[PDB]
Amino acid sequence: MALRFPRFSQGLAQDPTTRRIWFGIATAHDFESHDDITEERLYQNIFASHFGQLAIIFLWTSGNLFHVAWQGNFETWVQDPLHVRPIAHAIWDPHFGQPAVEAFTRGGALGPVNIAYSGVYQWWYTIGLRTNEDLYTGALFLLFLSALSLIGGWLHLQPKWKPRVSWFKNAESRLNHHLSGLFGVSSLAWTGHLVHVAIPASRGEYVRWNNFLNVLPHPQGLGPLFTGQWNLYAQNPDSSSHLFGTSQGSGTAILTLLGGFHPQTQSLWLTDMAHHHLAIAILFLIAGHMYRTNFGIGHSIKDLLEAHIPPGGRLGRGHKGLYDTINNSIHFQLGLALASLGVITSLVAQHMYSLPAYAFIAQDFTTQAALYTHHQYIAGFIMTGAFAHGAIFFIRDYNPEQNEDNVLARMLDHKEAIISHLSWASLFLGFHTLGLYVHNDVMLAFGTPEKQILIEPIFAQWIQSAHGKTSYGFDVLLSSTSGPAFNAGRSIWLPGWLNAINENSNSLFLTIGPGDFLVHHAIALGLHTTTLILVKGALDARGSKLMPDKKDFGYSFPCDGPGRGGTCDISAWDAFYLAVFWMLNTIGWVTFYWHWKHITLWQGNVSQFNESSTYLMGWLRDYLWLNSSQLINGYNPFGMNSLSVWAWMFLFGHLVWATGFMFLISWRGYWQELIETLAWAHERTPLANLIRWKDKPVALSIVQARLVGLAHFSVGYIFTYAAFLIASTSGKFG
Amino acid sequence: GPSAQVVWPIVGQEILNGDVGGGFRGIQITSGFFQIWRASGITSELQLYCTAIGALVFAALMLFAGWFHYHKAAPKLAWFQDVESMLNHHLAGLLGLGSLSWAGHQV
Amino acid sequence: WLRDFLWAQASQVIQSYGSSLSAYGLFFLGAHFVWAFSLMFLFSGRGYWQELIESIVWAHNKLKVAPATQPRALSIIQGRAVGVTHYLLGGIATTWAFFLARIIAVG
Amino acid sequence: SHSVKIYDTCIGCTQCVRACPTDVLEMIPWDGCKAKQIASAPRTEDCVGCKRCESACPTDFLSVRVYLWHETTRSMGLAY
Amino acid sequence: TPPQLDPNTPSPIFAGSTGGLLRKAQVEEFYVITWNSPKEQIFEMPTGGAAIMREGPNLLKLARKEQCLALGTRLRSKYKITYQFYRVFPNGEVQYLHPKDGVYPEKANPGREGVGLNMRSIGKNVSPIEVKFTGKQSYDL
Amino acid sequence: HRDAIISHLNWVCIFLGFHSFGLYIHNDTMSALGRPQDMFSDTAIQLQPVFAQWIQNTHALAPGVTAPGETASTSLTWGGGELVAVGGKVALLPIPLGTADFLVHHI
Amino acid sequence: PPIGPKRGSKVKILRRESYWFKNVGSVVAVDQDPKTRYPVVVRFAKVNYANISTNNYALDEVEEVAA
Amino acid sequence: TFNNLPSIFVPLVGLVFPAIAMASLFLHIQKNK
Ligand code: CLA
Ligand code: CLA
Ligand code: CLA
Ligand code: CLA
Ligand SMILES: CC1=C(/C=C/C(C)=C/C=C/C(C)=C/C=C/C=C(C)/C=C/C=C(C)/C=C/C2=C(C)CCCC2(C)C)C(C)(C)CCC1
Ligand SMILES: CC1=C(/C=C/C(C)=C/C=C/C(C)=C/C=C/C=C(C)/C=C/C=C(C)/C=C/C2=C(C)CCCC2(C)C)C(C)(C)CCC1
Ligand SMILES: CC1=C(C/C=C(\C)CCC[C@H](C)CCC[C@H](C)CCCC(C)C)C(=O)c2ccccc2C1=O
Ligand SMILES: CC1=C(C/C=C(\C)CCC[C@H](C)CCC[C@H](C)CCCC(C)C)C(=O)c2ccccc2C1=O
Ligand code: SF4
Ligand code: SF4
Repeated sequence: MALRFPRFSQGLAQDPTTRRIWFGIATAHDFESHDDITEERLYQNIFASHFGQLAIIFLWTSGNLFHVAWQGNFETWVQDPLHVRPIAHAIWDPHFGQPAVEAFTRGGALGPVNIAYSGVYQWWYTIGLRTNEDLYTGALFLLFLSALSLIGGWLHLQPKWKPRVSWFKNAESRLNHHLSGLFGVSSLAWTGHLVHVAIPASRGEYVRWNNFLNVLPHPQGLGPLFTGQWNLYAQNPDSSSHLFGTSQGSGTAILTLLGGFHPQTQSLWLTDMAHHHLAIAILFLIAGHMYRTNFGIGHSIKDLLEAHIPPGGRLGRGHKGLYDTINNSIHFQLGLALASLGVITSLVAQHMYSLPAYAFIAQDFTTQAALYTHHQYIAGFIMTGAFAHGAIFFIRDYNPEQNEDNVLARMLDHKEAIISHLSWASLFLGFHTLGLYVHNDVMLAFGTPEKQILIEPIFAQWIQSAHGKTSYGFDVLLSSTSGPAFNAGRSIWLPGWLNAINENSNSLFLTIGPGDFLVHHAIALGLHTTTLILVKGALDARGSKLMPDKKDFGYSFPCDGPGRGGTCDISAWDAFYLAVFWMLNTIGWVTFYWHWKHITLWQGNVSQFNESSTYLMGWLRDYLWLNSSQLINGYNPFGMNSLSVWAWMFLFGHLVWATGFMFLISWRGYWQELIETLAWAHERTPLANLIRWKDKPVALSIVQARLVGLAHFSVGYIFTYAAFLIASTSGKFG
Repeated sequence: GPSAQVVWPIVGQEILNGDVGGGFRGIQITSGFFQIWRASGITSELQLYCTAIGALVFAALMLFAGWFHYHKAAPKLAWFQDVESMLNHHLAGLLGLGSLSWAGHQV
Repeated sequence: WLRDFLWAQASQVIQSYGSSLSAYGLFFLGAHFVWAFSLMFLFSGRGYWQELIESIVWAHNKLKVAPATQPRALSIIQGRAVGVTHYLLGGIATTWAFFLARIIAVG
Repeated sequence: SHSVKIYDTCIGCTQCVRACPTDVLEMIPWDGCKAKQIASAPRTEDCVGCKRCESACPTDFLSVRVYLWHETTRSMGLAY
Repeated sequence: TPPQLDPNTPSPIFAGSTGGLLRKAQVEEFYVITWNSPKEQIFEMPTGGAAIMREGPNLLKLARKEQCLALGTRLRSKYKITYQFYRVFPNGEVQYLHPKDGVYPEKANPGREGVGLNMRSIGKNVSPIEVKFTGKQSYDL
Repeated sequence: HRDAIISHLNWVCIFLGFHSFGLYIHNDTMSALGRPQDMFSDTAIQLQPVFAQWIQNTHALAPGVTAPGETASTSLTWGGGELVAVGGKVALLPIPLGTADFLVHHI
Repeated sequence: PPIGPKRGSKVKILRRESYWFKNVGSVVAVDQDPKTRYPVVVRFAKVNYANISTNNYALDEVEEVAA
Repeated sequence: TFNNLPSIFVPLVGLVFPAIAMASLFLHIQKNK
């Protein structure tokens, strides 16, 4: 195809400069823009790449399992879990000094080790997996699955098995199989695990592969299921005294719907999760048999979209022609996919802390913070990518003549209204949230905290009171005993749910206040503003009044010159790039709120947050300055402690967060005219005229340098906050 | 504490008037002007008041001088381009006699 | 520097919000803001803001409140100027609040 | 290297050529405007991409139009 | 028109600068500009500094085309002399570059052809979906 | 020769950034790895400002031999048994110059 | 017969790629040559981003407003 | 010799494999068919 390293692009291969290297790294996975590309070859490369990603996922999980099996104290952790530290992996750093080996020796280890703040200990212990040989077996099996995915990705690149373009565009059979099998049979099989293994493992006996065909998950065994007497699977719910991992207080039920938490572990019941995965398995197996594949029954998604045109034309032509703008467009598919994935990742984060599924994962506090922060930053990034790929769809894959007047072209018909009302909502939220925060800053400054504007969140307290939280006296559907909701569920799950939510110590529907109102509106500002930037870049991806031919310039291009006033950062890529800043800000707000509310809950002084979260010097003093003491003292002149690595990573994240400012503030032109002097000096320095570059050393490109600054910025954001949130939450542990 | 600013008691900002000392509630300044005034031997608010009126007089004088030297009688380029005189005067007269008269004040 | 200087000496500016130095507390955070407010200008470019402004101009044309002084995003050089201006202001005012609160509350 | 394509909305004002610092553009005879000339672009291989041609094009959006493309040593403004 | 056939004419009086031909002349093309100055005078050359061009023919070898044409526009606008520059590859084959018809490119000389010219308004270009999976772009139909 | 100017200045900037801030980073790494014997400090690898210390030694002894008209040194930042306290406050004892002062002066 | 609008007729623009899209303008002059592709010179009250208040438009890229 | 295995692999992945990959990918970067 080409000659030099970007073999996929003969435009960068025919680039004498160093831009070749960078852009060939960056555009390597943009198969749509490569030379000699076809839709068939694009789809096949995507399929093989998905196989490679699955292989790397299984390899990374096998690595986790191996390093907990080899270097972990997991066999000791399953004895006294809430008073023994997890161990992620060992450490062999030949730069370590002897004090750092004395300090990083934790968890009763033969040497220095790292504390698993990821929760794999709790999750593996909850699903069975007691001894280290079980984790070894799991790592072997996931190595096997990695090799299997690599085999599949190589096999589906050969001509005898290269699938056709019309096979990846079978958008009915794929939904049918993925709902029925990938979502339903997989949830059914996880119920099979939770019933044959994890529930017996929680109740003592260790049902493993050698003895699972001759033990009964329920003492009757498939009589209740086939005879329909399913209540027999909810007979002995191991009520209120069960010790996880031992048969004391255990039971026989496997699918009892109890609601609420275990008393000991403060996690959900494995019977609850078994029944859950069973229920959604039935629902997904039912929902699978919907789309017509080969058998003369089912729906055609075309004639569902084509048929959903409202009379009166309030939408216009409706979804007439939208099957073709998604089936033939992989960027629409990717945008919708990442939208759903970001929504459910945020949901994972928001439910795993308040409804923790793993044993003794609510008791280790650093794990919950790391997990919530992880999944929320992942969700914000995935959401930013959903929108970026919607913009890339509007540029690369959108055909206006195919979808005239439909529900998607009507976006661009009135994109100014969407953008301007998002620009109203975000502007309102910021003006008023910041005005109230600054009012409270000044009131606390002037020594009159009684003059604060502490707007109670009545509308969330009312929802909490609609769930059984008897902390506000609203007497709503589940806080009121005389109601239809507290009658049709008072016999099934509301006992456990009420006794869990009313507990002030867990994370289930925390008692909120005016600081929670104010920070929720900061969160709304962040979501609305990131949405504004992204939607504005997506709808102005095809063009605007300042650059109506933007679609001809692609997604990522630097600018349109200084003319017409100035067109810096006009691309949809640039909108994405600014929205990553606003996204990281938004998730920093949501996670600062989470971590301070939770560290104040875990410490005990919820009053600290309730009186200090309403003014920003409370966030700077009582959260950032206060909780960062044990962090920045990770290495002092007279010694160090186990938080030395988190202090170093804190400062490292500061350093790269600041280095991104070099690429964001300082732009090109200064650097090309610097490297011209450097090239002069190298070509005129004796004993270095001998050495000459092969790639002409140009400065970084513009859009590239926005990316590089954003990468340094985000790496520093993430590393800084990870260090602070783990060090502060591990320096004291509640 | 050196204090030469008092705030008005309107929206609770009166707490910025701190116990700086001396039966006075105000903002502790940091310009070191009190130290200059002790180096000048002021020792009275009447003297500060009259030199404030004098500095207002000089502000009006400089404003009138700018008006005069633009709008009424302005130099031309032969006046600025000569710099031997500008340096001679700014050395002997501005900085020379300025330091001389300050030494006279001090002495 | 992060611990024994920035974290340690910036206790008097945050255990302010009380007696006189509350303004220095306030001017801490606001300065912390404006610096960051500058980062809206240095990182970004005129094109995005002109397109946002043209959407808002559509929203204004739809209410007969279109201005005659056509709203244009700041010049590129003016975006950089506003950025470096707010950056210097916020950083320097942060340092000023920090310095003055610390040293008036300890010496 | 780059791709400086122009469009028929050109009025023959000769300002893009008079702004071009690399002689990419040149006015040719034409019959589509009052000035009876239009701005061709033969030396696109000499285009740096500075877009002075379209910062001087007095049309509703643009007539001369620079599409940035494969960057060579002439298009990367390199004296070395 | 026939090109002007670059001779070995003299050069300006210049004391040397760090703005010359480093390696883009050794292995790649470098450029050369010739102008007839009626009198000897000083001029700011584009490689930094100030040279004194001689009377009659002058010749200055520069590293890229932008230096040559910047100097040429400054000559034609300030000293009103007629410049014309070339491009000399390191094996030879001096290429006549600037006017290409004898008359400057702002004048509509006949003979030069329409290349890089779309007979459509700028917003009638098809979308990228039309030219997807094709080597052509949205501005080459 | 402006390119020689900017090239050598870029070089000495890189050299200075390294052999000051990289000294700080080495100190951070060593103190975080539990190797304070390998830091750049007075209790470690010493980078003492010999030249500034020598100037302090001279100017502490200057008024006795080189400037006999002065009964005491021009300043007390040099050295000696001089600590001009006016109350419960120091007012400029002799400022010492250690490894950290070398590091930050090179910063 | 003079083609197009008149030298003072008010007109609006149907050109998608223009700054003054769906915005009215005043026809300065119409080139009567049937070889110029964009004869209708329009004058607008408000400048575009290039600080320009006029452009030549086509006959079908224009619509004689009824006001 | 299982507490010695980190000492084998941490250099072999962290010093040796990076040298291998950097050299090989630098050759792949500068190749010309
Ligand atoms: C029933 C049969 C079946 C099954 C099982 C699959 C399975 C799969 N297909 Mg599909 N496929 C099928 C039929 C089927 N296919 C048919 C008939 C066609 C032709 C029309 C295709 C065409 C097709 C294409 C074109 C592609 C796939 C891909 C994939 C993979 C999806 C990637 C992945 O891991 O998602 C995993 C996601 C889930 C299991 C969903 C989980 C989401 C929940 C809601 C999250 C929350 C719960 C969470 C799991 C709990 C975590 C806790 C803890 C365990 C961590 C997966 C292996 C893609 C791939 O990767 O290729 C290799 C791909 O590119 N398939
Ligand atoms: C602290 C820093 C900061 C602040 C305050 C803002 C503020 C804003 N950004 Mg963001 N932004 C930032 C950093 C910041 N940004 C960074 C670092 C980047 C990356 C480049 C971006 C990227 C970005 C994009 C890409 C977008 C925004 C948008 C917005 C606006 C969102 C609406 C809103 O909340 O308005 C409410 C108003 C405020 C929060 C302004 C605060 C100032 C007060 C309220 C005004 C009065 C002060 C005072 C009385 C004036 C007197 C001073 C002087 C005259 C003497 C708003 C102006 C969006 C936008 O403008 O559309 C609406 C948008 O699309 N910003
Ligand atoms: C902390 C943030 C940060 C950092 C590290 C840098 C770093 C640098 N800047 Mg930048 N800059 C920044 C922010 C930053 N800048 C911002 C925010 C702006 C806004 C306007 C600028 C604007 C700017 C301009 C305008 C200029 C610089 C210049 C420089 C360089 C001078 C110092 C040097 O090279 O010495 C050595 C390098 C350093 C001191 C950087 C830190 C590296 C440390 C010491 C350790 C290295 C470890 C080692 C290599 C191991 C690496 C790991 C291994 C796995 C490979 C250097 C590349 C100048 C330049 O490039 O010319 C000399 C210059 O002219 N910068
Ligand atoms: C000079 C500073 C320095 C350096 C060089 C190291 C070096 C190391 N440390 Mg660290 N450490 C330091 C300071 C330092 N330490 C300090 C001050 C502390 C605080 C006390 C720690 C705390 C610490 C802990 C707690 C741990 C380490 C570990 C390690 C080892 C990582 C294993 C490895 O190479 O995996 C391979 C390395 C990586 C995967 C990371 C590189 C990621 C790259 C940049 C991104 C990918 C880029 C791209 C895809 C590939 C391009 C390259 C390609 C050509 C191959 C390594 C020897 C770990 C260890 O020994 O476990 C085995 C560990 O657990 N260190
Ligand atoms: C740009 C674009 C794109 C992308 C976009 C995006 C990214 C979006 C996102 C979006 C999202 C991200 C969304 C979300 C949403 C959500 C919702 C809409 C919700 C709803 C809810 C409801 C309805 C609820 C209900 C309930 C409750 C309340 C609770 C309980 C239960 C119940 C059920 C009752 C695409 C590709 C598409 C295309 C192109 C353009
Ligand atoms: C503070 C101030 C003020 C005031 C000030 C003052 C008051 C000043 C004064 C000043 C003065 C009051 C001055 C004086 C001067 C003088 C002089 C400078 C002199 C000189 C002399 C000489 C030089 C001499 C010479 C001689 C001799 C030696 C002897 C005899 C002879 C003869 C004469 C020749 C005011 C209000 C403005 C305001 C601002 C601030
Ligand atoms: C510092 C800086 C430079 C100088 C950047 C140079 C030319 C490139 C970086 C120098 C070397 C190559 C450091 C490489 C550092 C990493 C080790 C590379 C990681 C890449 C691997 C993962 C492949 C620019 O060229 C620039 C251009 C446009 C806007 C802003 C800037 C800008 O801020
Ligand atoms: C935020 C931002 C803008 C938008 C900033 C606006 C357009 C300038 C702020 C203008 C103020 C808000 C106008 C209102 C003041 C008027 C005098 C009206 C007074 C009447 C009442 C409001 C009191 C840019 O144009 C820009 C350009 C280039 C790089 C970065 C940026 C950038 O970051
Ligand atoms: S493109 Fe610009 S310079 Fe060329 S003829 Fe048209 S208006 Fe004149
Ligand atoms: S971008 Fe610059 S070099 Fe290219 S045609 Fe336009 S004016 Fe000429």
